[PDB]
Amino acid sequence: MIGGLFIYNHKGEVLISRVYRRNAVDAFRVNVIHARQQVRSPVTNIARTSFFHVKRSNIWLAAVTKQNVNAAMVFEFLYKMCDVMAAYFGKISEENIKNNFVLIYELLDEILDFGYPQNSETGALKTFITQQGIKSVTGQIGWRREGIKYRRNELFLDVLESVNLLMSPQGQVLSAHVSGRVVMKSYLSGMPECKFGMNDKIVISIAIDDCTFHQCVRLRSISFIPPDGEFELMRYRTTKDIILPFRVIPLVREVGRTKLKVKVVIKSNFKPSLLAQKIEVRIPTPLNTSGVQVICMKGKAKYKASENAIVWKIKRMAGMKESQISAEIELLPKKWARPPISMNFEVPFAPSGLKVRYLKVFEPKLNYSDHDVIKWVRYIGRSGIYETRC
Amino acid sequence: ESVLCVKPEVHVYRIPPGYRASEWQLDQPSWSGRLRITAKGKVAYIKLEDRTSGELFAQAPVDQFPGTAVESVTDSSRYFVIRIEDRRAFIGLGFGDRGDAFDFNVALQDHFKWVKQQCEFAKQ
Amino acid sequence: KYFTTNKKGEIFELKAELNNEKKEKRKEAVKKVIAAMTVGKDVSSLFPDVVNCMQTDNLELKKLVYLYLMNYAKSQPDMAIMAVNSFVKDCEDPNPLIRALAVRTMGCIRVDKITEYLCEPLRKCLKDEDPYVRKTAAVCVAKLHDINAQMVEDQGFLDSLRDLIADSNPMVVANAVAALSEISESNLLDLNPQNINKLLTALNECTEWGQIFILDCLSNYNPKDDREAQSICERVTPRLSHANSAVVLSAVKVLMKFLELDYYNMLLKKLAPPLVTLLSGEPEVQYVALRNINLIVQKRPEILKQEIKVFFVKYNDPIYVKLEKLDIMIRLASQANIAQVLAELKEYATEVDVDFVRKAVRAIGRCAIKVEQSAERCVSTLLDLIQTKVNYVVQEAIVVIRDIFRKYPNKYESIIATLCENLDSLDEPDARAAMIWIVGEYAERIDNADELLESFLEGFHDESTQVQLTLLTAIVKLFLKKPSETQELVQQVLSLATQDSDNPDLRDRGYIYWRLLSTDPVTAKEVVLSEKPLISLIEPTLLDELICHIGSLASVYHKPPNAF
Amino acid sequence: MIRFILIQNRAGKTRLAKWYMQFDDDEKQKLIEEVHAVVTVRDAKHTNFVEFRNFKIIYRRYAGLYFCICVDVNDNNLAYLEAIHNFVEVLNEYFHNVCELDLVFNFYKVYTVVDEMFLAGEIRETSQTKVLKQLLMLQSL
Amino acid sequence: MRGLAVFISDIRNCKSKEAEIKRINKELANIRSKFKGDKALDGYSKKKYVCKLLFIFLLGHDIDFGHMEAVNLLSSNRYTEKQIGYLFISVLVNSNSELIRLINNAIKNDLASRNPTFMGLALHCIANVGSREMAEAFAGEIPKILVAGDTMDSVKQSAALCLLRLYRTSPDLVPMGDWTSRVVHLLNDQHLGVVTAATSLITTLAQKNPEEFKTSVSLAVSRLSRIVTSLQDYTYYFVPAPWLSVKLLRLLQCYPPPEDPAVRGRLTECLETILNKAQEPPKSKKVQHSNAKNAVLFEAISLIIHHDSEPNLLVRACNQLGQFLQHRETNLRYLALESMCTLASSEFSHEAVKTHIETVINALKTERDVSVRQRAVDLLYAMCDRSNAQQIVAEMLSYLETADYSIREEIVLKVAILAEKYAVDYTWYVDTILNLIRIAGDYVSEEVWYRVIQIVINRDDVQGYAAKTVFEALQAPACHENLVKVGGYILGEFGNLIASSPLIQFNLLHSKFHLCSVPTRALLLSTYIKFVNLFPEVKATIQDVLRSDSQLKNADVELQQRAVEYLRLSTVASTDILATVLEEMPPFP
Repeated sequence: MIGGLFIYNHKGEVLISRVYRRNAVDAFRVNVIHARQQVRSPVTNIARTSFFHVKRSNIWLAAVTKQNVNAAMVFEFLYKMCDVMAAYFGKISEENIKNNFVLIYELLDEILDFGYPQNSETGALKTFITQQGIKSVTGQIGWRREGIKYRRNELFLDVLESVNLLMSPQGQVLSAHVSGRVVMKSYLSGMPECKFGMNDKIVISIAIDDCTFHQCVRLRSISFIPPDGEFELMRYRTTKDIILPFRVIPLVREVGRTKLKVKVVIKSNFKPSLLAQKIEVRIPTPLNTSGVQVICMKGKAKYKASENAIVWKIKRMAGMKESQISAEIELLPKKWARPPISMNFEVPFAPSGLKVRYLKVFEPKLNYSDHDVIKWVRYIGRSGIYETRC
Repeated sequence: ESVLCVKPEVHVYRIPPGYRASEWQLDQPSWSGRLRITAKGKVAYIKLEDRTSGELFAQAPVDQFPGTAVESVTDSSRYFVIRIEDRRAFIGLGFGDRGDAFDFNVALQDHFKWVKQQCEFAKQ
Repeated sequence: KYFTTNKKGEIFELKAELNNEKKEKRKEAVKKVIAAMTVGKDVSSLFPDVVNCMQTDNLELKKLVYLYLMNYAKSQPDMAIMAVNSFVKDCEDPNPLIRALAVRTMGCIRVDKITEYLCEPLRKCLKDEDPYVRKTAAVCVAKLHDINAQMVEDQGFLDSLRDLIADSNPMVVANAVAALSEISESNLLDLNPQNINKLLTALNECTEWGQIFILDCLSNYNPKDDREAQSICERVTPRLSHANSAVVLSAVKVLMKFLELDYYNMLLKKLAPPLVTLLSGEPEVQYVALRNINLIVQKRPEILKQEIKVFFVKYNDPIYVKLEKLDIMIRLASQANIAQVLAELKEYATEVDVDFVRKAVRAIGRCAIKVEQSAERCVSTLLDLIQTKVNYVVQEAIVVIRDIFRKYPNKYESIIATLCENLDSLDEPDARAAMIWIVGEYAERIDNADELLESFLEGFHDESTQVQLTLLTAIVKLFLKKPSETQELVQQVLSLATQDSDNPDLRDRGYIYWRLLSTDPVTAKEVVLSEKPLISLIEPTLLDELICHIGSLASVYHKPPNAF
Repeated sequence: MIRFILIQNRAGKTRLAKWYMQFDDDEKQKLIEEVHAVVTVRDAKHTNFVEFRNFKIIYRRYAGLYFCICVDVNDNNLAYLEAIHNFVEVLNEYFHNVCELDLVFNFYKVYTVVDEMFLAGEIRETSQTKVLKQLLMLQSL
Repeated sequence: MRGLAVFISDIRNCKSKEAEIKRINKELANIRSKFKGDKALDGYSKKKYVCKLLFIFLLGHDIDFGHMEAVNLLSSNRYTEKQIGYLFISVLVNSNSELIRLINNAIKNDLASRNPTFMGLALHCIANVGSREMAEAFAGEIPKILVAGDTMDSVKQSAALCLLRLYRTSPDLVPMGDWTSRVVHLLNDQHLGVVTAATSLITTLAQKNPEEFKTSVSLAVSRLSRIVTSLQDYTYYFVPAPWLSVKLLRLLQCYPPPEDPAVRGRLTECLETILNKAQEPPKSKKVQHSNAKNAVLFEAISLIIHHDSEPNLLVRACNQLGQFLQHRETNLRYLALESMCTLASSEFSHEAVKTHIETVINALKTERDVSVRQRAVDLLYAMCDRSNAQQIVAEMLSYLETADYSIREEIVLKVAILAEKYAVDYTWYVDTILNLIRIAGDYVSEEVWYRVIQIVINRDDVQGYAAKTVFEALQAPACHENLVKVGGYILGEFGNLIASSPLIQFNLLHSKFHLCSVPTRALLLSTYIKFVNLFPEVKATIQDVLRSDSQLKNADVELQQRAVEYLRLSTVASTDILATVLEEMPPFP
């Protein structure tokens, strides 16, 4: 039955937990909330334990269980838990729950008793619950003109992203944020009305989770009217659950002060139907370098003496593969501080995890449909300061 | 009989008359409640019903979405003018969010997308 | 140590308020403790002072101590046993909320020492006159069992729970059947004249949750004859229209089991409307509703044969029900309604969801292979999708038309000219593996096939091995059809597959093709260029298991319950 | 150098947050959130040496309070680990068995103690005596 | 000031967050009405109003006023009002050029003062704000405060660190001059507290000016000689001045070994005495003594590694780090492993570190924490040369069978490199890789299988052993997916060296044939025809697979093209063509 209710916030911090017979707490945190590449089924069996969850306004309502529970009943209970909690709070939020930690403890011993859901009718609970809750015209579109009549209706929606990463050489992701934007060449005729939808990867020096819009955007579903042609729709930054496209392994073995053995292994952390292009890896050398023997079997690499960095230009790299480069650097004799091994690439997905789910287009007067509109997407991911500490 | 879309929070404004939005009252609705869009085959009905009991207030056959039975206001993308049958009469709907007036327009588009489409397979 | 001090700070301000005599400040002091537990503060020094607030008569005060005792009933059980001597005082007072509060709290304490303190106040609560107390005394028996108590005394308690099934208030029979179902994993005397007739008279009266546990118990019932199985199904079928996602699938779980039977054709017209209106609910309920339709339309296809229009995909659906309404749309695609599916699958291929368009285009291919009089429509959809010139559609339609050329040989060859105009837009390793086959086979007809494979050969490396094997097979098929003009390619690729390549799976295909063509090209036509056979669901042993588990989570994964 | 000193509760409400870099008002708020996303997780069997964002966190668990001193990578992390505990004992004998609420009701006197020991990103004073001979001279002034 | 405690008790005892902001903005409406209303606030009543503004700012709220009213407090004649004034304007850093002149008018009124509790408070306001507008006016007057001997010694600690902040913000604004030869002279001072801020100053300033402060080496070493070879004011649990003898020992790292041989005679015997106390019994069993004695040590080790001067110490510091690997505290294992990674690289200790190979492996297997564990793997890869390569690689594999899911990615990459770099002969290298694909073959690259097979194809006496090794590895019911490719090839090409019987090998591979990917199922179909050529009696049992409709009628094109052809080779009446077309393949280039 219901092994317990785990009300999680946006960050993955446990607001309210109940257990009815924890590794189940952070197995939901790592593998459902901070899930990187997985398509989100609402119920998932992760290591012999089932994880039901229902999101209501940036709140993860996990109902973690073990046995063979009636899965229709759990999901119908996780709604009935909200419709009680909506009658006491109004909107479910991180701010209303933290004001009402006491009330939710009286609900979760009244609406369920040892996992079994009970008589959760809100007219009946008011005799059994003593705690009370703590509550809290567009005249002319000035960014497109009248009578745009194109011969063919199109949307070229390309999501442009830049990836910034500083990774410790132990594989610990120290700093990771993606500063990306959504650009759409809009060749729609008439005066259309889009409803851009997307998944929940966007929150609506140090990088801050942020998202700004165009002036046409109106605000879970972005609804607008597109200006004529190209316009930067949505600019954002996000620092959580970044799909890192490449892992760089800096295996550096210094031998005294007369040699330097540098081995760098790239591992590609994306699926092999995708394919990354224009890979460049800059492996920095000491300042007193007198001559370098690069032996890499895949791609081209050469010692750039004016830059003091081994630039390893490999043209294309598919997903899930890996490459090596060896460089027995000779030195000419202070210890050498190690600047990071920077990497430059382009990937045909969005490494922030942003995926476009739907984009309808309605025009009221001179009618055409969504299925009349040839709609492109083109996810372009790119490195920025993509460093790995040597 | 299917249900195309059903939404609460619509507002009925009386019509002094075109059909510009600001020429109405716009301050207090003459009715409020839940919107239901039903489909009896080829004839689409809009159903203005109360949000508590289900009392049907007003109802309008459409049969032509670019036709005069549903006419969007030239000013804004959310306020509408509907031809209620009782007897032909003009009351004015007006919706809260744009997504509640986009999903109204799509639901009366996709039903008449289907009615024309079955007229194509009838010829085949 | 530091920062504990036992004399000031947050604790001594609370121990001054917990020992305040007026109960107006007591209630506001315990509320600050409970909010201090969730953040993680050490309030274990407050424990013998909160329990002094139980000596009271105010109802709002005892529920606040019990929440302080509930969180310590499960996290640190050896502390909650310090308060057990005031629990059994509260199993005897009036205002029988408190009767149900003490029995609920003692059930959560996982210490073996409560059993001589709980076994007697359960027996007064199972015969209490206010049936809110029996609603949680019946679930405490299932809480006493999970405590390590084999307990033949609790086998004296199961004598009371079977009496609780024939009670008067059906919120008691909601838990008494729910406890006797879960304690039956260690029973449930399904007497045909008395128990089943009393379970079903409970069923029309219970809560919307007790009508789940009764139907999850009748899924473990076996009829005596087929005359009984009709008179049970005539009382479950009124539970196919209730306002809960859960009750209906549990009433499908009984009906799909009790079709061991005229009425067998009558019941399938009654099982189809609620299984269709099971999809007007919220998005997570549909994902359970669709993956139980996905068993029913495999097990008994004649139920939802005529209702494919409801399973169409809306734009605003989440992706776990866009990929699942797509799958059930394939299994219901037949000769009559392939005109409505292919005109609908063309509509999903002009969307923007990349991993949904990539499956909506493949669903055209699973309609051409499934419905054999409709491949002209499935090809005419795919040759129109490539006219949209969308590079994630053309790179997927070129893989599907490969699977239509294989299923249906030498009928649809004429569109290869329409395909290969978009040769430059091929980038994916699966899409390029499909084009090299389409030039490889039918190279007797494509005149410049000797140049099309050579343009792939300059970048032979830095490709996937799926392409490198296929290009090795295609040039050899080009050799054995034209052994006069493309011989200069066969020295090339077969000294690229063997002399250069390091993959031995590519290398051993090279030398096997190399030793065929240097030995006997007459035999080599019989080996490489032989007429290939045509190409083409839960396995019914596993399927008949899952229909016993329709509503449950075993069906949602399509996995048997021994993998949980 | 020391880049910030951070006394924070287990709940996350900060008590001392002394900054030694130029961070914006929101950048100060996010770094605080990232510290107790790290320090609240790991227990006493782990090291006190978190490799935080670009530079180390040195923390100690004190009975519900975490004293996080955030340090460059090339500094002696075991020396600043006792600079935490040298700082706690100064708050001990100055607040006379310091409790948690003495950092709240006397927040301006904590800023004197941290400017007495940790000035400009660096350990100014090491002595517990010469602080409390100086710091108790300020109190009668 | 008891007006503050009434306020904070009202804020913390709010019922909600919204009840705070209703009370916060009620108090800000009170504070704004007192200041802008301008009824004369009699000193200390303004002090509690600014302090309420400072508490409201520390709760996260916004304060946009009261900066002018705190600059009133800087000209006060009491320390208590200057404390809140010099705290409100250093926490709420503003950009108003109206106010920065009014602040710097007030700081110069306190630096002109001779009071060390006002000069000691003004240098805190400069070194916390640290802006260029304060740096331009004070770059020349803070050094003359720091140098002139009439300054109280509790102000020289603050000015030396205020010049440290003024140098790190605006380095092109404090120039080296006649100020340099007195800061070096501060290392002979009577305090050990002035020396703590002096070696803080000389450490940063010699990063860019190394030669101007070369006279501090003979003063740091003679000052460290009296600390180590001894301070009742500065002992920290019986350790004499830990943070001084850390900062005084990090000043020495900014330099070469000292030019004067009387100082190397003094620096090395003072590095011997720090290294000698680490083996002595502990004067206290407290854990805050076991860090402060080892905090001086891990700079004394980090000094010796930085010099690389004398081999006697690098041997002893390495033998010192041997004890900290078997230590009950998690810090001293994690800091020993970071030190030995920098110690194993230099040429004087590289022989001495290899004697601790048995201790790190026991520290590899025992440790729960993965962050200390990954430092052990980085040490083993740094310790490895040819004289101990087979010792580590065999013990990294025997670790890898029970390893956690975290570190398993890192080891497989390092075992495959250490096997290829340090291959004694090819018979060993096939033996470990075969095991690496057996133990953790999911993380073994497809670049790594190829050198396994190309050594088995090229050489002769690793053909029988690698035929045994993959057959014993495939009999596990849950072997990894990549060995099914490696074993499915090697048993195909070299199956007649272990014939256990042919009917076992086909039934083993065909049991592995399903539940696998496309190229695994592809490569096994190339195996099933190699058995027909080598093993004439298994032929009837293979074609019953190759005629099934799970092979010939398969959906993906490569399995169909491979299963149809490898059906026709053994079915078309031909034995001399099959033995020809599937002859033993030539070796690789």
